Amino acid sequence: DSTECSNLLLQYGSFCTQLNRALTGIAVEQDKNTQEVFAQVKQIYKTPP
Amino acid sequence: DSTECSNLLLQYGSFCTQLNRALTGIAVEQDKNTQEVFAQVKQIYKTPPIKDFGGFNFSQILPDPSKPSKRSPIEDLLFNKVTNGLTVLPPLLTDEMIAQYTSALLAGTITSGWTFGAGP
Amino acid sequence: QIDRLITGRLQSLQTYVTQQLIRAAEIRASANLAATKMSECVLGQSKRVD
Amino acid sequence: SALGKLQDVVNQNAQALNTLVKQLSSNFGAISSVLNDILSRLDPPEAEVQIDRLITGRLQSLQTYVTQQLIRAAEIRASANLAATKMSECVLGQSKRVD
Amino acid sequence: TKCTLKSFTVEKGIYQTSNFRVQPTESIVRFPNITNLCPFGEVFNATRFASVYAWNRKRISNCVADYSVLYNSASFSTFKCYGVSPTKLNDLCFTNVYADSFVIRGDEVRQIAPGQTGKIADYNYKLPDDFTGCVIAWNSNNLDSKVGGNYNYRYRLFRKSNLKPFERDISTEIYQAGSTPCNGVQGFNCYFPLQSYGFQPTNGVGYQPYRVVVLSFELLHAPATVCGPKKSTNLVKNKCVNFNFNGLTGTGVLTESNKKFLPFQQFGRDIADTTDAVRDPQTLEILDITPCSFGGVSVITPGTNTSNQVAVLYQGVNCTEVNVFQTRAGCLIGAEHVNNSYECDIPIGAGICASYQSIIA
Amino acid sequence: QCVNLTTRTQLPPAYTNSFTRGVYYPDKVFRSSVLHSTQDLFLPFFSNVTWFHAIHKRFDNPVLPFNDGVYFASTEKSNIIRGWIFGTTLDSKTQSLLIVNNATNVVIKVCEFQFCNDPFLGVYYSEFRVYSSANNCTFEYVSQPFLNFKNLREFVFKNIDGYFKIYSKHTPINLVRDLPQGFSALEPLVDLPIGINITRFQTLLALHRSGWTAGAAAYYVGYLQPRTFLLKYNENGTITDAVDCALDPLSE
Ligand SMILES: *[C@@H]1O[C@H](CO)[C@@H](O[C@@H]2O[C@H](CO)[C@@H](O)[C@H](O)[C@H]2NC(C)=O)[C@H](O)[C@H]1NC(C)=O
Ligand SMILES: *[C@@H]1O[C@H](CO)[C@@H](O[C@@H]2O[C@H](CO)[C@@H](O)[C@H](O)[C@H]2NC(C)=O)[C@H](O)[C@H]1NC(C)=O
Ligand SMILES: *[C@@H]1O[C@H](CO)[C@@H](O)[C@H](O)[C@H]1NC(C)=O
Ligand SMILES: *[C@@H]1O[C@H](CO)[C@@H](O)[C@H](O)[C@H]1NC(C)=O
Ligand SMILES: *[C@@H]1O[C@H](CO)[C@@H](O)[C@H](O)[C@H]1NC(C)=O
Ligand SMILES: *[C@@H]1O[C@H](CO)[C@@H](O)[C@H](O)[C@H]1NC(C)=O
Ligand SMILES: *[C@@H]1O[C@H](CO)[C@@H](O)[C@H](O)[C@H]1NC(C)=O
Ligand SMILES: *[C@@H]1O[C@H](CO)[C@@H](O)[C@H](O)[C@H]1NC(C)=O
Ligand SMILES: *[C@@H]1O[C@H](CO)[C@@H](O)[C@H](O)[C@H]1NC(C)=O
Repeated sequence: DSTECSNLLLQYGSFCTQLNRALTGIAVEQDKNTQEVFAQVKQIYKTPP
Repeated sequence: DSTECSNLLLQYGSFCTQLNRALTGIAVEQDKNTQEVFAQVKQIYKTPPIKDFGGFNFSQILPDPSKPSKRSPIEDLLFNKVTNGLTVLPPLLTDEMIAQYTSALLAGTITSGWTFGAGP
Repeated sequence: QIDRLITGRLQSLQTYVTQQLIRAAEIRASANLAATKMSECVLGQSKRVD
Repeated sequence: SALGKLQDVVNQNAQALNTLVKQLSSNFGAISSVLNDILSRLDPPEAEVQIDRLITGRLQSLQTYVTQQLIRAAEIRASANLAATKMSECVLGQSKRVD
Repeated sequence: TKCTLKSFTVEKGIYQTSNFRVQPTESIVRFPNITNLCPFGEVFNATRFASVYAWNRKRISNCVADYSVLYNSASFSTFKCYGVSPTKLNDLCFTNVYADSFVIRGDEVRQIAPGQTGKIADYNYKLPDDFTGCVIAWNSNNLDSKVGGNYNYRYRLFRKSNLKPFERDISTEIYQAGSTPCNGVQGFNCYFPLQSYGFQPTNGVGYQPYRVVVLSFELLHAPATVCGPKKSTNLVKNKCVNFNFNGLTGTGVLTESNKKFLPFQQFGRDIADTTDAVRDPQTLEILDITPCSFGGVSVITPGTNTSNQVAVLYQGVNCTEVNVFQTRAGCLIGAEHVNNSYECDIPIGAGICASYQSIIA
Repeated sequence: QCVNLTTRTQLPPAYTNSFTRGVYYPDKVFRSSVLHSTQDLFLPFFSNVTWFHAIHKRFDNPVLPFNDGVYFASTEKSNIIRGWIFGTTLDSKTQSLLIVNNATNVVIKVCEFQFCNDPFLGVYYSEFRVYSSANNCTFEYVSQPFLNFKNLREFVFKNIDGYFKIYSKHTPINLVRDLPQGFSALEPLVDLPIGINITRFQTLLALHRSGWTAGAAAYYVGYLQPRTFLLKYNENGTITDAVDCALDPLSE
């Protein structure tokens, strides 16, 4: 919550944006991986009783 | 163009050489990738002038003679639908030669099936 | 002093994000392999040895 | 959005180039982001310090750009190896592999 | 190539050795056509200055300013400049100049600086921390001293709060240093805010009258008015020249531009945040600054076991700015172009390859 | 000479929507085909802009704050609005700014005017009663004339670092009563090196005489706040659209 720290951090530019974008890419990549692995059928089949 | 800046930059050593070497490796890797994907045949096959394939129509995937780019209508649509010390090196294979490679692959798989991939 | 703390924490965060990207590439390769096994071993019978 | 994968690669490369060019506009704590202004305004004892700050900022930016370029090169190499495998097995023959 | 690869034997292939960039030929300085000199004489050689609590600010614009007249003259004890070099001031252009003149004592001359404290800095004259300019202080014993005391120069001694930078305070209200109200009468714990220097010519060098002029230059985004005595040269186009347009320095090729500038606009800029267009100060002409031809030099060679012949490729450089053959990849020197097609031996790019049979492309 | 106007009708000032007006060029740099993000003193989109009338008996010359900056809109026909007054105390104690546009030219003067309680101009169907004195004058600037409701005048007045920036735009409209909904980027008109403290401002109107009659006019006062806009520059260097970064989550 330090405002002076954020004011000094603004001198370094858009590093925080790059880190957030990389983490967002990893986060959507995990969901894409699960979607490719498990969601290979569009019909939900059931066994007979 | 600052000489003083380059003199101060020389204190850090061969970082610039390392970055140029990495970018050169990436640049040759792209050409290697294009060679591996498209240049799998050493014969440039051509379709016969008469398109008698027993009712099968390949006009949308074969190259159009009327177009100067010698691309297929599908390939033409694909090309239409895709839109301070930095330099862009041109690729080793141009777009017309890549289209020629795809045309050779299409002619081989239409006229010869899978036989051209295993030999004559 | 805050500038020293900022550059140290920024270097740590960049290191963490870089190693997370490397692990993400490794997990993506493993997941592509798992999807290939899902398609070829579960949804069909595979002639590929081992 | 049929051709999203190629447009995604083109947009990522263009965005990386735009970010690398944009990083020249940052002064990184110096008085100015323009080297000519510093060289025309200041004596070499303090212009050396300002140029040193600009050099370390731009070098960090360039190393970062090369790092993501290498990661994207590895990803594109994996995709190209997959494409070569599909060209060999689906086009040049008939594949028994499901999907 | 042998020096670059750190080996005495070079294998067959293409190798990036160095980079090529065309040198600038001429230097073109374009300043506005002004001749009238702005009164540095009325700032510096005035008969009577003002006190530091009521420091005199003069606005300077639309002139040629010869700063080396002030620099090289052996009359100023202190000519100390912040944010700019004093020798380089002839080669710069500023939008406005503020000349702030006052009279202080010698020991207070140090207090005219950013990030300093004292009576003058807190209560009389405050400089901002981003100050760009010069502080010019010289002794004034014969002018500002008199036997029996010169009490006409006063400094503000008492104020409730410190001064903001470049804030002028001329109020005369009795300072309340206690709990009792003053009601405009000096007395116990109620003082006049202004205190006299009381200069005498027999005083020490610390208590000695120094006249101080502070020049502050507005380097902000605005049309430039104050410019140095550098003479304008004629405009040359379609070549690589160093240029100094109204104090904006660069290297490039100045050409005609179809960009319709609005009349208030001087510079132009793109998505890359680079000055690619400027307005001529004299002809009011908008000039496109295309940066000059550059690229990498690649040495195409076979193995040193085979031959020592080499060819050079200038990437992305046309052949007229450097066995000459123009390719899309760049200009190729030393390799003959043939009409026959062979398999690729050494890759050049854009469908072009090189081989040895002499070196053919 | 001063004249009290004692035939006014009491009415509270109105309020209306700013829509997407008040955007000006933030700097003197040409930009083409680009999207530029800038943080400056801007008028917020869809803000509450105060509406004042001149109709007959309405004559709105109140005392308004200046604050950080002032956006001034004018739905004008037949040239009633003539100028503005800027200052802090509006008397001879402090130094005040006069901007007038009479039948010939535009005059800017920085003097210690002893202003009247009701400063006004007059047209006879030859009357000027704004100040009673002007003793210490530092800045003078004579320039060209700047100027159903037929004309729309937008001005932006800012005072930063001793510089008074006036931005202007002239728009042909045919809307009867309110602000038209649209976008028009305000070009900078003049930069004045006045270097004075401004906290209060006054609008100057013109009377019509054969008492007095007020011609049909309406003006709008909005206040600038420090915020970020995303401006779009076309191929001709003209700002054609803008986004308020802090208005709503879509524009954010
Ligand atoms: C194969 O398909 C193409 C395209 O669908 C056919 O070309 C069309 O032919 C009809 C009649 O001659 C024309 O009216 C269309 O304008 C043609 N379309 C195009 C895109 O050329 C073609 O006739 C089909 N058959 C053969 C043997 O090529
Ligand atoms: C117009 O009206 C204003 C206010 O109604 C008058 O200002 C006042 O004038 C009286 C008489 O000189 C003073 O005692 C007050 O102090 C004034 N008020 C303020 C707030 O200063 C003004 O004089 C009138 N104009 C004329 C020409 O009579
Ligand atoms: C002031 O006058 C002296 C006269 O001897 C002259 O040499 C000097 O240059 C003058 N200073 C300025 C700033 O004109
Ligand atoms: C001086 O500059 C003006 C531009 O303000 C130009 O119109 C005029 O031709 C110039 N005169 C000379 C002699 O260069
Ligand atoms: C504008 O303000 C007035 C009172 O200050 C209020 O009654 C009115 O609803 C406001 N309008 C809008 C659109 O916020
Ligand atoms: C400007 O005027 C206001 C009121 O008139 C005052 O409170 C403020 O301190 C003044 N600012 C300066 C810098 O004089
Ligand atoms: C307009 O004002 C200027 C200066 O105030 C004056 O010289 C000029 O004569 C005026 N014109 C008219 C028509 O009043
Ligand atoms: C302002 O005017 C008054 C009266 O005309 C005068 O006494 C005073 O000295 C003037 N102030 C300045 C700074 O000239
Ligand atoms: C830009 O200007 C040209 C005139 O050269 C005009 O044809 C075009 O319509 C303009 N563009 C826009 C978006 O108004």
